[PDB]
Amino acid sequence: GSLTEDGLSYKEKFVVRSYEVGSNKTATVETIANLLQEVGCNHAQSVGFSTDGFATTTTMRKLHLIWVTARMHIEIYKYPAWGDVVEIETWCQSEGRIGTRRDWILKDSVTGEVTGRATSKWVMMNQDTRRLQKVSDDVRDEYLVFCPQEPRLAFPEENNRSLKKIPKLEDPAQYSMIGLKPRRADLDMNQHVNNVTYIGWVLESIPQEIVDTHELQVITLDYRRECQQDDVVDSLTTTTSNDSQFLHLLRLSGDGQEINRGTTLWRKK
Amino acid sequence: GSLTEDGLSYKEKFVVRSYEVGSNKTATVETIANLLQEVGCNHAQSVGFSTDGFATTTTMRKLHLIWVTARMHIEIYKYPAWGDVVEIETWCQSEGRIGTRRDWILKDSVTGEVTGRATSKWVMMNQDTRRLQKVSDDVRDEYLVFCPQEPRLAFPEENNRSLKKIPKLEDPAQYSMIGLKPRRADLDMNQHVNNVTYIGWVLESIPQEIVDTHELQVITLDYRRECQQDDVVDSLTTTTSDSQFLHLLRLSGDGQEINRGTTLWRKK
Ligand SMILES: Cc1cc2nc[nH]c2cc1C
Ligand SMILES: Cc1cc2nc[nH]c2cc1C
Ligand SMILES: Cc1cc2nc[nH]c2cc1C
Ligand SMILES: Cc1cc2nc[nH]c2cc1C
Repeated sequence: GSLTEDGLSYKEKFVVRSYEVGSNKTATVETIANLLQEVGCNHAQSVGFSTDGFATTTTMRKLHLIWVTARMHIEIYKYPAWGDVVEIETWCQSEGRIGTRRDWILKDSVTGEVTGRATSKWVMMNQDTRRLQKVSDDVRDEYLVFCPQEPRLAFPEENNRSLKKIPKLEDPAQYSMIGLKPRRADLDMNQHVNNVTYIGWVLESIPQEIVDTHELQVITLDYRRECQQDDVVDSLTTTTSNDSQFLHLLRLSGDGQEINRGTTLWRKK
Repeated sequence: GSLTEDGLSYKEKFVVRSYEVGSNKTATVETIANLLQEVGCNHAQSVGFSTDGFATTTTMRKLHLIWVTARMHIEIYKYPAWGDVVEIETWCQSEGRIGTRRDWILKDSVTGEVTGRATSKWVMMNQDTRRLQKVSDDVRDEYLVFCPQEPRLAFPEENNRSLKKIPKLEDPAQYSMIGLKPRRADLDMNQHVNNVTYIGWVLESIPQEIVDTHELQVITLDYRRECQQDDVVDSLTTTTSDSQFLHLLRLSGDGQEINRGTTLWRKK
């Protein structure tokens, strides 16, 4: 991988592995999500930020501040097949004092066609107290020189799926998968549950018939609270709808504390 | 990746990814195991066998026969760090009618030093009845031209760790992790639980203090029965001692054994 000519974005190629594909012999959305975080990590390494998933500056480290994902939105047109080369371009943009946005474009290396796109909203949080705060000028200015000055959006559409408010699923859910627990492979280098694990937990409650007859086209996931290594999660899904649409909710098995909410859109195969 | 000059082994390089490392900032043994199966799959693709994890011939496909892992033995001296390039060489060898063996050597691309090694025993099974049928001459002859004729072993030492019989853990276990279930990411393209998932389930019952103060050096795992998508597993561990542990994976309900293994850990 490498930064592009203008140094304002980063590109990297990946060959899809045998264990990275599902029943369709194409990459799963969880493999895609892991590749997005990987290209994001290499972009931060290439410009001098931390490479632990938080992409911090020395000033942020002194204040015990980190970047945390608030929303992840992914839209896939064609999942790359086993052995195919996928090229991913990523860039960041400040959204004022609210937070920052990281965008991605996925392309088929051979045809040059756009096969997918993603966007993510990130907020600054103190690592210890878990309290959010609006981005300071001192921190904001350190990042501006690595972002495009003019707006560059993976999702430019006037009223697009990445900015819709997600409602809260009401009991009883139509479908559920109960008692989901992370194992050591779900933890990152910082011993926190990997963001991609929550995507897998959301999809655990989609019925098998949908997985067999449809392809996942869009997923939007909000991150409200973190699942600890010793927490147990319940995954809830209800149909909201040719195309099928679902409302999702992840909550702690015990008290019902919300950790995530999302929506998925599936198209008939 | 590519077959070597003599066409009797396959080599491939990998750059260790950020999500592939643990708290030591080096590749986990599960990332290593996935890279071993990946290089194994590319070796079969390069010579015309199936690329679904079973490495079958057209004759085996007509008879509904597949290769299944009976034993996996891995020894790591240095886990590759995030961003490092690891090179893996793999080869196969027939062990008569019993089955076949796949071996691997892991090297640091920059120093050329051997950082790990692995060996695995595979048996032929009818995919429908689950009955082991032992290798026929017709099938054996199809594979021989892709293997070295002289013995080439990743573990040559006479009577080494890869060939020791593993005993059955007796209740009560010293440690346990109960109610482990596979999710869709643990399934392969054939909707079967990936062999690497069982390695993770075995390690789930190692106490946190051991993980914090020791490094995993050796793991030997026997595969007796597979966990179905709707099965629930219990992971049991007892100290047998460096630290050494005896392991057992069994179905949560009736206690049917699916795997047994041993691990050896060295102080950091
Ligand atoms: C878990 C899961 C992952 C996927 N990746 C692409 N389509 C998918 C469908 C499901 C159900
Ligand atoms: C956190 C962050 C990391 C980055 N890496 C490259 N541009 C970036 C911009 C931001 C805001
Ligand atoms: C799960 C696990 C995976 C590892 N990989 C290397 N050391 C390890 C230790 C544990 C506990
Ligand atoms: C199954 C099998 C697959 C192989 N791929 C390359 N050599 C091989 C030898 C065997 C036995």
